[PDB]
Amino acid sequence: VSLMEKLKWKIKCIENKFLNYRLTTNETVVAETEYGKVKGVKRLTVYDDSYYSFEGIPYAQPPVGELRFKAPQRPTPWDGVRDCCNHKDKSVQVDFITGKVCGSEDCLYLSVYTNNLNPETKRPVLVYIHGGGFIIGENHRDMYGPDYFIKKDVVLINIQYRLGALGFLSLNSEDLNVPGNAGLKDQVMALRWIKNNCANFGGNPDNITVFGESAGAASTHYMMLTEQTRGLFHRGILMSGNAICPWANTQCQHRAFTLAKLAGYKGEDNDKDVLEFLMKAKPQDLIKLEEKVLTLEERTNKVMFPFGPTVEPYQTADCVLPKHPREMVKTAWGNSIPTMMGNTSYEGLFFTSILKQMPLLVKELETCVNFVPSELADAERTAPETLEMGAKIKKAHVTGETPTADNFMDLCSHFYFWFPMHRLLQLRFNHTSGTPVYLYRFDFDSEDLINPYRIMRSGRGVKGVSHTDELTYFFWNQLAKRMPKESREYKTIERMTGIWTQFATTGNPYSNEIEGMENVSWDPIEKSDEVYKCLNISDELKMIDVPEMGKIKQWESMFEKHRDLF
Repeated sequence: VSLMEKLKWKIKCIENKFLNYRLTTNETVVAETEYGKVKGVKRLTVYDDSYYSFEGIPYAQPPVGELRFKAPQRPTPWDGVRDCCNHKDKSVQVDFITGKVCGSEDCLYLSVYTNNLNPETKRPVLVYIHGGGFIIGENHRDMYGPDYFIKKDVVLINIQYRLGALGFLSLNSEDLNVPGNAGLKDQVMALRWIKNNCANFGGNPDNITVFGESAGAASTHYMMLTEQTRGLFHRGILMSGNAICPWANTQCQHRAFTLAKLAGYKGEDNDKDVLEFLMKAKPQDLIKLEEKVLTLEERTNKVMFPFGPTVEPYQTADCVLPKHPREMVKTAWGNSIPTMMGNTSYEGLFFTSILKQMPLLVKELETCVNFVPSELADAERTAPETLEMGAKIKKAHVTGETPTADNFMDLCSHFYFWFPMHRLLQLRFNHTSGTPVYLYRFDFDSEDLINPYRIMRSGRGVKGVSHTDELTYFFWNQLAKRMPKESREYKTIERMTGIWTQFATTGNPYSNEIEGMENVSWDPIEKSDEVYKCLNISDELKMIDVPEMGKIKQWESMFEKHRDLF
């Protein structure tokens, strides 16, 4: 990221600090938790509303020293008042602006926001799981401010969980008790805390909605798949992701050795000696070196991250992914709660930045074999069958004689998001009570109000609605400003926070108390449906046929001779 964006961010960070000081009040409040009393503070928003804020509530033991890479443990209870008037640090990670490592191994906290501590009826509990490809992210308010949501009568919670190798290292040796998915196991324990404590903040433990975007979406879906959380929450929203996206799991049992080797390990490839080295290494060194772990082979086959969710090699007490996610959908308790899923109108437009450093990537569309789903493609990607599936992909996205950048980002929309959504829906239908699932397509484009990911994807002065563009209309961030109440931006904030809160309350996303939903008839998808219907959210809210359907079906034809792999 450029020096000018660096300094610009530095100045906004300085601005956000003083703003946060100003928007703070002296009104402190004490709530009960099952671990002891916590002191929160009331704060202001730029829209002249206020809210109670409890930050840095621990839901797990600090996972340092001998607990590193291990499943989380329940925290130690205290008797007195824990000061929750300040945020704790983020999980250790590389800063996407600066390039330097930040955060701390002590990161397992959550935040609890609400406009009213003593509501007359118990309220909807909304739980946000942040994305960041399982390697970056945080529940800090400079990135995920509750300011828009607190206008509604909800309780909003933002959790943290261990990222990267600290979050997702995996070892085969059953004696070492590092099966993997520690970061997901962090998510489970936070949920059990939210289950048993949200009533103290006026939340209804019998009406909890979990939702997330990107890796946050795959996390939400994983939380709906595992037995570990059965009956813990009642609604799910999957925003641009799910657990069968190609980036959302990986078999990383061999990659620990690679990481130890990068970090100074001298010796052989056996799991014990590797683990001991990794247990003593500096967290910043491990995190800094994750970038270099993936081979060229793996990047070529679109492996995006070294460490992430995985099928655990042996079953433990806290086990979360005991089989491949596609197998877990067939037995998921989550299949039987109300669900909302959706994508933006130009997801892949995110990858513009990556394309600029790697022009050659566009020539991949010449045969498209590198985008054939891994389970169908052969090793070298050279088998005649593979070139044939590749061709079905190329016919779907390449518009002219020669491939363009827009063909490429268009392909990515489908490779990383639409096609996996298609596969989940169909697979889910075969194994479900028949609870509704509702689709949205977020199609609203504005540059007047942005979020930090625009800095990352180099999204300055770029039209179209990229992945993460919708976060701007759900949370406050330190790049935001107050918008006039008549602006298209402000109205979309109202609509978005409105629908989500409507869905969270009733398990049904429609309300005629939302401006623009007058002629809207939003039906759930039926297995009988050849074509998916979705609410398209632009300046106007309109039900349409999913425009990506024709391409979606083309991808499906790759499985013609392999329908059991679908």
